[PDB]
Amino acid sequence: PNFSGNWKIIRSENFEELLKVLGVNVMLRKIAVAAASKPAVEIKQEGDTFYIKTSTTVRTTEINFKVGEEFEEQTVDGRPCKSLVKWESENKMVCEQKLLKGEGPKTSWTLELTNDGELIDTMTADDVVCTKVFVRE
Repeated sequence: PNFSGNWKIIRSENFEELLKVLGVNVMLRKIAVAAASKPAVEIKQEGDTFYIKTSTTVRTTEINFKVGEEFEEQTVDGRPCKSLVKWESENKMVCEQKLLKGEGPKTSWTLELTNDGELIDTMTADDVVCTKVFVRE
């Protein structure tokens, strides 16, 4: 049940389409899905404490969180939110998000490890799901 490693993306599904239904303009959508925006994910897990750094060729962000403790981040389309991660099972965490200001779609994410050691990242906004899959370097 160790999420640690340097994760490289091998599958992405419904990502631009998710951005589309959220009203993200076509320019940014095309930016977000270019080869150059391919995310590399570095995780350090120490029990329930996580450091996750997501990096592309042009952007780098990090979240530090402990499961069960509220933290602040941003939704898929960059809106500040308060997040709370909970274990759904030994190999899967789920994060509920609540906008800090205003109203919006219901957004959440999940991270889970398969027994073949792939990392599955899902992002939901209301009734729309995007799935990405990573493997370790």
